[PDB]
Amino acid sequence: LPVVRQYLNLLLSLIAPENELKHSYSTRIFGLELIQTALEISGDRLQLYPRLFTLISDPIFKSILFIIQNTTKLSLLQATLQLFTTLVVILGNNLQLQIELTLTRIFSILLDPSIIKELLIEQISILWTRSPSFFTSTFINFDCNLDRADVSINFLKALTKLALPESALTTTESVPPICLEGLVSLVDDMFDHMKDIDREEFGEMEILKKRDRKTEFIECTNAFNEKPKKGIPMLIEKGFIASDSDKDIAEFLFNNNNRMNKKTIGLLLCHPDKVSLLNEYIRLFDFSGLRVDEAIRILLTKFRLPGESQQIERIIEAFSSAYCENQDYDPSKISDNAEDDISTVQPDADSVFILSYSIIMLNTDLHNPQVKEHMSFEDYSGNLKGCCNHKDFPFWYLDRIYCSIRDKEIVMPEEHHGNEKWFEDAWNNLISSTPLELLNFDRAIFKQVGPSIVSTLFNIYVVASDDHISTRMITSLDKCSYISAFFDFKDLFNDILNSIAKGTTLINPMPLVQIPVSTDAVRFGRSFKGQLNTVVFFRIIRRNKDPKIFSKELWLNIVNIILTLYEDLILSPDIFPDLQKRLKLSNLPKPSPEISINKGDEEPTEEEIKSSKKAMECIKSSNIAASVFGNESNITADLIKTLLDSAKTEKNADNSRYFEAELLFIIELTIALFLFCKEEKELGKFILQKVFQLSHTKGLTKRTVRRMLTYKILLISLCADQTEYLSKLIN
Amino acid sequence: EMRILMVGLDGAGKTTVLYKLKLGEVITTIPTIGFNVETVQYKNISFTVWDVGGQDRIRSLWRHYYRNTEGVIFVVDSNDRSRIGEAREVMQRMLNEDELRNAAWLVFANKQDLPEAMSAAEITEKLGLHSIRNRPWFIQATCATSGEGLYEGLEWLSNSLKNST
Amino acid sequence: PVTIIIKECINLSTAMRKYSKPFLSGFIQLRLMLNKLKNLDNIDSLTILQPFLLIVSTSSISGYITSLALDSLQKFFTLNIINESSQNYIGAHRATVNALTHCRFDDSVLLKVVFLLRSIVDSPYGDLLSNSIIYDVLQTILSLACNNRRSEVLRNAAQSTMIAVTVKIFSKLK
Repeated sequence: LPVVRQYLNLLLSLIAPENELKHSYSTRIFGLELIQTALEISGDRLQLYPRLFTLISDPIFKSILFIIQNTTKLSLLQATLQLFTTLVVILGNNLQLQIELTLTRIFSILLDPSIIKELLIEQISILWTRSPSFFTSTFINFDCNLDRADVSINFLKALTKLALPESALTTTESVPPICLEGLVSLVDDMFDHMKDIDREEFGEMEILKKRDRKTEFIECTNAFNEKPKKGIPMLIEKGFIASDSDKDIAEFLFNNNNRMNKKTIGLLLCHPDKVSLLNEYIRLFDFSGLRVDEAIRILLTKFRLPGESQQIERIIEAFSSAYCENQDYDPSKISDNAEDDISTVQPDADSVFILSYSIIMLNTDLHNPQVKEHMSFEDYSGNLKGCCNHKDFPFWYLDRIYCSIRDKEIVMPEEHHGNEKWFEDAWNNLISSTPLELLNFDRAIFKQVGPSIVSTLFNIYVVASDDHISTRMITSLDKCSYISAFFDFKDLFNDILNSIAKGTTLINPMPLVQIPVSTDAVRFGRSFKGQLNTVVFFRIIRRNKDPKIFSKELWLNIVNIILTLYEDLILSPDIFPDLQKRLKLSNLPKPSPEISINKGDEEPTEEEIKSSKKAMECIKSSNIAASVFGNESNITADLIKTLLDSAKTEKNADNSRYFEAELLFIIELTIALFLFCKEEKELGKFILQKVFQLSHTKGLTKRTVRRMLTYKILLISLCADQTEYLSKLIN
Repeated sequence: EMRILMVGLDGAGKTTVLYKLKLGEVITTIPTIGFNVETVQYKNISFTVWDVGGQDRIRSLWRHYYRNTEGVIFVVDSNDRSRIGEAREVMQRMLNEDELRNAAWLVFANKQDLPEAMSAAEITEKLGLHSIRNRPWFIQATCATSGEGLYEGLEWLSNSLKNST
Repeated sequence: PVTIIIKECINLSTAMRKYSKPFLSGFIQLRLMLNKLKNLDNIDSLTILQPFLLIVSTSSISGYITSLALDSLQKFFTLNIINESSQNYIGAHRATVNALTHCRFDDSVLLKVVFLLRSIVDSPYGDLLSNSIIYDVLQTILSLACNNRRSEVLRNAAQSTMIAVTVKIFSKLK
């Protein structure tokens, strides 16, 4: 069993980035495959053993992240990503900090050549391609808890940014389809969890409470880095901090530095008013049994230093008063010839104040890129003449300080990322820190992403031309509409239906001719996109349960579509022949066409009529009358008002053919929709006023007026106590 | 390639002014931690500005850097009448060391916009520049946002340096 | 368990796409068929191996892809994903060793296949092969050993694995 430990140490030496020159890429590929096939056999059982899990947690992920960062060879990256995907799949539960760092960084490089991005997309698709459940699981592990940065929402936003063909300029063609597969699988899977749960039954668990608490944290941090004074009081009002005491403020600031902006802490902390906050925050750090350079490193790794000098003087004066009392004093064991002894140095608070300023002096003078005149060791050693109770310092001591600063900087790693030499400290910083219920997680998952995905899909639906991809897009959009309708998300659902109604190409030459033919009819028939758009747009209409979701412009698009369909003599107006039979009246007067030819004049040639016949068959198969009006739910006062508003009051030259016909058609609809309407006390006055004002339009032939009078008596029968309108009719 | 120090009390004004000076072209990533170290160009001159804190113990550490240095700058706020007593102590303290015979001294009376800003002559009277001799000094007024005659101050520095060298 | 399957198909598919610039259709069929399910116990194990069989059996393809496929089969029998609990495992192993005996597709792939034959026949699952398949196995390793044109080190590989399968065969007279 120790041999396993030694073996994984050897593979650490193989894979690690320090041993780059002394190994070939073939050997690194082999080592990658070795740990990859070793993980698969006893994957979860590595959790129990602590030392091996530590070996697989901190250093080997440093190796895997270094390799995916600065690799150009394709076979090497092909081997590298495999181990990472398997480790996410098996051991993703425990070491999730490294997974979050890897996903944020890989998505950062992803959204900046083409072949490396293609391989990265194809390999990272492993995670969602196992099953849809992982895409939910990452929500309830990464984004739910406040400690860790957001992953899943950034995952969807980046992925749907990549799914556009617009990335084809900056990426090869193999990326868009495999990118789209993940979103298609997600939306298809979300339809599966719909049938069991009733719509009205669903409408919170402790897990989502963290998500509710998290959203104010981002705004609080934005306000805090905007300016310091406005941040803390709202935060304390929210109650994240225990109280307004400086002890609790320090308790916040020491623990969760990663959430906050370092420059904000650097600016706030040096304020001359909050010296008590300085003292309280300084106590939290530990310096026991460490050298001075490690003490300043521990000081400055947690927060950025402020630029201007007197603030550094204040901060190091705050440091010294606590660091002097932190270390126990033993004057007996003072010595000079001793080497590598921490206890030999016991400096007075002013002495260590001067020394602490001295390492900052060294770093700024030597390693600042601007300063041309580097420092020298001899003059630096002489600079501290008599600064420990008026005495000199050990030679080996200051020699080690100079060597340490020469070998490595003093600077926080998070801002200065991307450099080859700097990933060691950046990686080491992080690890020092360490059926009804299922649906409830997904509301927020839609609430941040719902527009963007739809927009991306519609962009593809505008750009694509193949039949298979278009119909796959259409059915996925139908399932997305189902998800929006069931989840009671209104504006989103309105967005899908409005974009569909714009895409169907029926909502705005050659006049009408006998099988009618028209510009709209030929445009419908010849185009496959709108042909398939209409059938989904009226399949979604049938299944709607709650009619409250529809907006005003959606209803306007519906009446525009049904009117324009009826304009060209496509749809027969007998939506409600039962109403006619009960009222015992004949069918409507169909609108006349311009010319009627039975079977150089512009006869529609035989090559033009087939589009009209195809449109005829499609609209007949759509079953429009049974769709919009046949279902009981869609009948609402909004439909009545929008439909009866959309009648054509004036008679221009062009619209002479269908004026009286459409005028009768609108009211013939509104009688049936009034009759199935449950309440009639309020809307009755509206329909009566509009119909009677519409009856006073001039120029109508006597046939339609005889037809129009028949509706009025039935209206007055149905509606209540409108004596003035009945008197007007009688008079 | 010359060095100039700068001394003051209000960090925000000094930092904003220092960011205001350096614009010939800005192509950089991030500065190192510690003291502000900035560059400023001018026709036939280039200068580097460091920062300095004022107190007895650490000013010994600043001594050797004065071997190549020849200039000094200040920033003094307008409506900060309370803390002039703290400022003028530092001003007198900087004169204490006797190796600074070739130390060019300036002032940038930042925020000369508010109505209570003391006059430049009254700024001289309060700072106490009359009762000293045997060195070169200059005083000037500038604004953080609008700006006023800062380039004239740099021209004065350049002309003084060419008079010296 | 199912992750490793479509992992291997992802690897071989991207290798095929890189090398090319009839098998990919069934390969994507395998991908889509194995995407949905959770565990292999529902379905038979002949079809999951069948695209690998089709690539390794025919000789029109160069050594890179067939080497990758043979390494895939090595991973398959090393991880023991095709367990005896899975349906029709006897038929899957029989088809594997039937197709593998045709040494057609420079010398790396020969050692890969003969190592695979060693790992199959030595394992207990190799007891389920039929007499015709194992006779054909012995025929092809004999053809490998007899040759002089081939590299001698490959000949010693054939010599050792022939000794092994002979021991396994002649242990059965009890």
